[PDB]
Amino acid sequence: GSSGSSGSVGKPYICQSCGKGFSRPDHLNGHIKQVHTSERPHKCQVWVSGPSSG
Ligand SMILES: [Zn+2]
Repeated sequence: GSSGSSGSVGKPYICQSCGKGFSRPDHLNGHIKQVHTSERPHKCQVWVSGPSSG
């Protein structure tokens, strides 16, 4: 029951976001920065802000 365990013969650079595929590094990048591009929240400019953590 494998029916898998294979890739694509041509475009090795496969997007690690959706699964797309490209031939060049820059080409794929644009897609990840043109389609996947988005904004995400970050820490308060520090590892721990509260009383303690770890
Ligand atoms: Zn993608």
